[PDB]
Amino acid sequence: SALHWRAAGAATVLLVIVLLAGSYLAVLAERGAPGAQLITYPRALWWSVETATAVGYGDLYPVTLWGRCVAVVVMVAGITSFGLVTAALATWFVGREQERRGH
Amino acid sequence: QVQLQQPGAELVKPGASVKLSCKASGYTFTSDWIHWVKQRPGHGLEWIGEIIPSYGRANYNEKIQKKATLTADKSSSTAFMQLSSLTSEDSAVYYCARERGDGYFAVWGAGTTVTVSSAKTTPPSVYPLAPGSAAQTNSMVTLGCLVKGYFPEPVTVTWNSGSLSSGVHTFPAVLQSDLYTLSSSVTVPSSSWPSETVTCNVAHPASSTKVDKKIVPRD
Amino acid sequence: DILLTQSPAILSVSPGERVSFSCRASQSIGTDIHWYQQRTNGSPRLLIKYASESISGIPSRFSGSGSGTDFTLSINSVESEDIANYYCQQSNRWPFTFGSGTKLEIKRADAAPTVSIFPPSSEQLTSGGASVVCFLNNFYPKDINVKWKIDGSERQNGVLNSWTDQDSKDSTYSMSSTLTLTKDEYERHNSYTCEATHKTSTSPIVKSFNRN
Ligand SMILES: CCCCCCCCCO
Ligand SMILES: [K+]
Ligand SMILES: [K+]
Ligand SMILES: [K+]
Repeated sequence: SALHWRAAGAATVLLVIVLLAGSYLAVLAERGAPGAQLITYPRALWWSVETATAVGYGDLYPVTLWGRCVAVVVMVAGITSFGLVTAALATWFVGREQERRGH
Repeated sequence: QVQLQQPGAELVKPGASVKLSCKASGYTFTSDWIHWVKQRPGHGLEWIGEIIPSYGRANYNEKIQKKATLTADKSSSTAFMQLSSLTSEDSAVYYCARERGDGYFAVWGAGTTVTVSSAKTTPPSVYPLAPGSAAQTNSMVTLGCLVKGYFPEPVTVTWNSGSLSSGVHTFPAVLQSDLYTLSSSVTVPSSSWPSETVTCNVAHPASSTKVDKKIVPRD
Repeated sequence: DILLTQSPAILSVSPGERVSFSCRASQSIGTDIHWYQQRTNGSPRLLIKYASESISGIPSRFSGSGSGTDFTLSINSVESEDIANYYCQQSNRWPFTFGSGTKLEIKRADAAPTVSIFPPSSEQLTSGGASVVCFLNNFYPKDINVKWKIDGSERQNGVLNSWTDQDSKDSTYSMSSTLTLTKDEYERHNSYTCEATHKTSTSPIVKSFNRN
């Protein structure tokens, strides 16, 4: 099995895991902080997706240190996995172009 | 089945402490939160705090004087709230409730009536209330039973082991000389009594009592 | 924290009409509002979640509406069993908060009380006491006065009264009047009388008994 596609799938699974655990840990870290909105699991998961995609709707964000740390982990997981998919596509296209020219 | 089981009553001395329990049943999840809510008689609902049993983290209401400490035993699926150094301002019904993680209470317990007082616990004396010899009867006849001299609240009055629920009035207790007294009324087709039994069952949880008394005519 | 104002605190309606409870939040909270019902001596029961979503097992005449800061709980065709206190719990920001609650009353047709007087029981007499109990059952409205007479003379000492909240089965009220005496003082008299004066009639409803 090709390495780039394997790492791509691994980053997909790992990203899903980081999204779910990030929602759970976000709710756990944010409850107890007055004014916090990241306190229900469904919209904590929605916020996890927003964070991993950096879509920037700005409707939900953590206010505590540990919630912000969880947030950073989700950000870096999304940036890393999506950049990994980009790199895998690059490797694929370079292979197909290398065969297209008979080299 | 009832999802949250709470004891009926707890009698605390002023300055003492008490640990309330809340045993769970039904569907349990790692995402479950158990909340505790305070209701003084005649007043509204007051959020006390929450705990996530699968992790043990508990949060408390910041605005009130912290008297509670929340714990949870995961094997027995039980949540505990320890109230410490109780003032008469802490006498209230304390509910526990379950929350899947959406921020609303899907199920509540029946609540524990906490009375903080120096008075000793006293089981009730219940007497029958049957009509006098001269009373006339229409199509219906009303009987009752008198629950006198108990402390603390509450008592649960049923008629024929709960089988008779229509036409029942259990009055609020009245407190005097540090002892409570109420009466319960039941109305029944005048032909049905006394050929069909009529018995009132009075449970006093604070004294772990439950007594029956049948309503026999004065004949 | 987020304050939830439930005004008015008391709502009075006629049977079968549509009623609406109001719940205003101190800041915008989307639709993160839930509604609970608590009858007398009962536990709170969830009626509506997320401002408008139904709960299984709740009568379909319950509905909710609103978003932001203004929310409404509505009952189509109110009936006796709807008599309860209604709370609107918020969960948009930590910590969760409750509204102050709104009691629902039902104005029904006037009803005369059913009066019953009961002599002390034999067991209570062996105990050394004697309580004469009078029931004033299923009347409307709640305003009513009870009067005790011993041997034709009015008695006021040793009487304890208790009123029920509005009855969730027929929208009526009921009252108990208990006259507690010694066994000695009980057996020194003959006539015991309970007198109920209600809007339903100009003449009082009188129930008496003699130990003869
Ligand atoms: C990995 C993030 C930790 C989960 C939240 C812990 C919060 C404890 C202090 O409030
Ligand atoms: K962006
Ligand atoms: K943005
Ligand atoms: K980018």
